[PDB]
Amino acid sequence: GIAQIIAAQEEMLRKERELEEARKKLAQIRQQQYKFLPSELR
Amino acid sequence: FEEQILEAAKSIAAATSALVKAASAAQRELVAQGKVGAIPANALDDGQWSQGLISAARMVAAATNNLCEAANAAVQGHASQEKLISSAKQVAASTAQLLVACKVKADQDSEAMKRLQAAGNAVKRASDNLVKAAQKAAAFEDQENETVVVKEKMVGGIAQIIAAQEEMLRKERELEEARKKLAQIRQQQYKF
Amino acid sequence: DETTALVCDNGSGLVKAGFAGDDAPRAVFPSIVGRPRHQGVMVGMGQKDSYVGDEAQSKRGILTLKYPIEHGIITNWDDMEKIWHHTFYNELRVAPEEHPTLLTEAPLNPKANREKMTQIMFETFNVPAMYVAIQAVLSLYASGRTTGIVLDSGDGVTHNVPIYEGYALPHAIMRLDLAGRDLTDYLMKILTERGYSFVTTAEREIVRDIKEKLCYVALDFENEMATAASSSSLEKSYELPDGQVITIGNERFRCPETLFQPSFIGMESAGIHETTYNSIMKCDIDIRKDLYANNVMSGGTTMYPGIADRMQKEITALAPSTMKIKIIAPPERKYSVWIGGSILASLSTFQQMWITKQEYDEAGPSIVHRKCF
Amino acid sequence: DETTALVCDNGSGLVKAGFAGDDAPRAVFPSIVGRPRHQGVMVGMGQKDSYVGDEAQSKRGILTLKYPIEHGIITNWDDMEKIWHHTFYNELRVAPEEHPTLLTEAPLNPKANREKMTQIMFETFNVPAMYVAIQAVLSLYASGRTTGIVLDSGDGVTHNVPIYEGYALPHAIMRLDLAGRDLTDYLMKILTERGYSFVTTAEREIVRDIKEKLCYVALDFENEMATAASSSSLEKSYELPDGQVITIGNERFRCPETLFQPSFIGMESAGIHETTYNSIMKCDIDIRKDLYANNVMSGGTTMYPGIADRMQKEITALAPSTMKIKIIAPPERKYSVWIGGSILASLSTFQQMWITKQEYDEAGPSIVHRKCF
Ligand SMILES: Nc1ncnc2c1ncn2[C@@H]1O[C@H](COP(=O)(O)OP(=O)(O)O)[C@@H](O)[C@H]1O
Ligand SMILES: Nc1ncnc2c1ncn2[C@@H]1O[C@H](COP(=O)(O)OP(=O)(O)O)[C@@H](O)[C@H]1O
Ligand SMILES: [Mg+2]
Ligand SMILES: [Mg+2]
Repeated sequence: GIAQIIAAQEEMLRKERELEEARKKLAQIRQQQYKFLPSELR
Repeated sequence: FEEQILEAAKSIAAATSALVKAASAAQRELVAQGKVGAIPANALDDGQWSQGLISAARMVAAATNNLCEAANAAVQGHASQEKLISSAKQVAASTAQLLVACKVKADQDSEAMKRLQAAGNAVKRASDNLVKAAQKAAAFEDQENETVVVKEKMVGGIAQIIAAQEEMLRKERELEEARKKLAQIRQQQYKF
Repeated sequence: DETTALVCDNGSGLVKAGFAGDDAPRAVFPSIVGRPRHQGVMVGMGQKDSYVGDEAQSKRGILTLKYPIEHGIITNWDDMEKIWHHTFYNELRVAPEEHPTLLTEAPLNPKANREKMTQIMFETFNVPAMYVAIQAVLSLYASGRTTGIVLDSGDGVTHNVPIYEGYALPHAIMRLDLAGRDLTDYLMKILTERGYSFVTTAEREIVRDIKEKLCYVALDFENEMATAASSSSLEKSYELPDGQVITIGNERFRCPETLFQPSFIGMESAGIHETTYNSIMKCDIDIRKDLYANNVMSGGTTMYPGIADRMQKEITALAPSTMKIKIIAPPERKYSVWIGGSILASLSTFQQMWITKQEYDEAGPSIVHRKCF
Repeated sequence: DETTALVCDNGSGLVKAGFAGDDAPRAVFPSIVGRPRHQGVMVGMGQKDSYVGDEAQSKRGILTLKYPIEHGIITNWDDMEKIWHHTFYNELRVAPEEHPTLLTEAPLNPKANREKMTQIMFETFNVPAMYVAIQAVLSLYASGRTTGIVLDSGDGVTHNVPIYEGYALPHAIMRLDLAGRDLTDYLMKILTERGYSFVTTAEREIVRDIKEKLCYVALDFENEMATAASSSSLEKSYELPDGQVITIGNERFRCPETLFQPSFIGMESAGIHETTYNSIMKCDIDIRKDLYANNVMSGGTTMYPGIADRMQKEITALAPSTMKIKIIAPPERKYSVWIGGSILASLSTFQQMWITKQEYDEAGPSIVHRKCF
């Protein structure tokens, strides 16, 4: 009854968490993109 | 660590027992006032509203029981913090459903109504206390393996950018899929 | 203490969501679903399948935009469910299964629309409770009044509902499909007259912005036409997103005039002033004075500069000279419905009017026809 | 770990080959096949039948040089296969049957060209997998962008491809056959004006070197012509391989000007600036701003000194004044296509887009029209 519901919430929360990790990772890598791009690429 | 959640677990148990007693009193008020007919039949065994409010209360208890179990796993290393807060979310949904049902199905001035609202608020606050205690007890509360990585090669860095953005998009698409899966499992659970 | 309720006004063209007790919606975004209509060639981007809300409004160049709600009737239920998902989890960022939800609906809507709304809210989002209210009643609540005739003109529906001392008169409720989106389409049609060609849905959004930023209701239509012909003062310029500048003249007041002369778009119905007067005339003679004195206007389509003065003049020309006519047009009327919902969601007396999940499970969706007007 | 992929930009004039993940091509050599046109008289010498690449560039005195690729279309398949063999076994010195090969192609090319390329890669070299990418998309990859209009001007084909958020607009793709080789021919024609007669293919290579060493794009063509006709400051000298010193004046900037005035060579098409502006105007109105701000140039023909400033001035004269226009011209743009190809082939996601030789054997060469843009 509720076991499947809580399991679906489990997967939803795992994936929300790793999505937020992906956000932080992409942001921090984008922060340093100036170093390996030329001036015209800035 | 484990003792703090166990005290909060006992607080959970006390609050939910008071909630069950309040629900029983509300059911007694409903039949005496003729708000809803009492069929003392265990439709679909426990179900959700067999014999009325108390059935919901039972499931609410059941819900928080799972919550308590998660707490132990949280203090033994078999459950994540998101698991415990998802169980707390289910508990909150159940108690909100029960409280709104009794609020619309009973007199506003009823003493049982005030007891029900107080018990629901106590259950919610104690659940949040258990949630925060278990999250603080778990060492994985603030743990991230991501770090600053960069490549000197212009080909290498742009590859990092594109790979990160691809993980971005694929995770977002899978989040859309997972939301659809959760909606489907909710519809299958109950479809009237 | 008590869990706050969610107020979600899903209009034909805008979704306004927030929490009970607040004085303004927390999330206001277009109710559009965009799907890519080109070929994705760079693997790094172009993997998402659909964009909802402001994202679709920012990526309109490469998207086909569709409104799931047309004339106040939900036509694409998958898209509407997607929009509700976006509203709950992205904009409001709350779990719907802990807050009772107050939804809105235009009067005289199809019954299956309301039943499907209830079924989705209870079986897909698992809300503890719901209530579907009439937008005009919410507007009256927001006005702080118990008597008046509400003229709510949204993106897709324009309806007049008279209420006297908290009692609605269903036989006098008037509904007219002529609304903001029809005005946008007519503005596109008449902008073709100056050589400006807007065809795609993104161009429709651009024309909607032009309408919102440059159109007004003329006090006297013929005099305004004569003035526009004689002088170029009415002409005004607007900058397109691509840098081109377009100048529009009489169109600025020709588009909103369709509100009062629907025949401009081939509709046989009378203008909003005549519909309001007919709605008042359908009411009992003893209550017509208060309705005349309590004209309440809400909705985005009633935000045109000078619309209140034109409505007052038309109704004065229609009504007997002895009656005192007052158009109540608060500056925040574009959110009035939502505001009223917030008020209705904060009343202690309203807490017994919720349609709980117990009633839905024991009675099915049809319960929504026994607890909501 | 995983076997690296081969990136082989088979341009009309040059072949740029290397391994995915590197930041520069390992082998850059002219795509020419030379055959002796005289009689061998030394028994120990003059026996090889054909020279390929840089070797043919060292023996041009006794060779007829032919380009197997003309206007981005492979015309001599035996010569092209010879060049590919020289690339794999001599320059790169690797076995092609272990590395998936990424090949490039100009947009709007004949289907038979791409099908024959696939058939040669799978039947002659037995590559594990292959992929034909569009050069403009790779050029955009190299610049670390997802939005922009790529102007790729190679040796034999110029083309504008607009992309917005990773979505290409195939209806707005423009292709112009005017390119570096036509500029070389026009430079030969106008060098005959000063008495310098270049006729043979080797003399064509000499003129190409002159073009690469002395030609530039004038900011204002008429003022530059007046200055050249008045002063001698624009006259530069160049030493021929036989020791003769030639002096060229306005021909330094009158040659690249053909890119902006194709009528100089009798072509009716418009210049590269007008083609870029037309490609932008063929796009949706909402994305024209981002395209205006992201003009990306690539290819050898865009290495002319001062071409970016001239392009910026022309497009500014064409576009509305409000719009901001930025020409992105990285200093390594002569290898932008290959760098983008390496970036794409190094992606984990791209690893699923490989046309495997399994799919080739069941679907035939036509599979390349279902898996590549
Ligand atoms: N300032 C304005 N002037 C004229 N029209 C406006 C203005 N603001 C909004 N509108 C129109 O009102 C519509 C939005 O009305 P709204 O109150 O959001 O209705 P709904 O209840 O359908 O969301 C839009 O389609 C727009 O065309
Ligand atoms: N510095 C330069 N100035 C002017 N033209 C150049 C320069 N370098 C190369 N070119 C021209 O560009 C062409 C090479 O372009 P390339 O990027 O190799 O195109 P392809 O895609 O055919 O390989 C040559 O034919 C040459 O004439
Ligand atoms: Mg509205
Ligand atoms: Mg090229």
